[PDB]
Amino acid sequence: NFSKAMSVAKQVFNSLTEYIQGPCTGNQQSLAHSRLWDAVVGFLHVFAHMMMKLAQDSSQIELLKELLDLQKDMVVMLLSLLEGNVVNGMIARQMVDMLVESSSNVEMILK
Repeated sequence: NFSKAMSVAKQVFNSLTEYIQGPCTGNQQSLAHSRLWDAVVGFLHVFAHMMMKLAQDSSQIELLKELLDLQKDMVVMLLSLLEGNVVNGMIARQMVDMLVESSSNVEMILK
């Protein structure tokens, strides 16, 4: 059930990248003024805690692989929102606040 839920989440993140990749400024601006950040904050929290819990066990290696590739597709989506950004841009400043809110969960990932 965890595997299939992540499988769907991979496709939905990959679709969102397609809409913005090749700077589509309007599509990038739309995803800014939306609830995408809330889904981004929530996914980081689940990612961080599931990483450490599943790293421990030797029977969760396969599930940890699914969580690993899913998080890679998510950050690729965040990078796509930054294509063509200017300094002090709307999309970049709103992206900082998301990282500020999820600072604790980012720290657990980086270690």
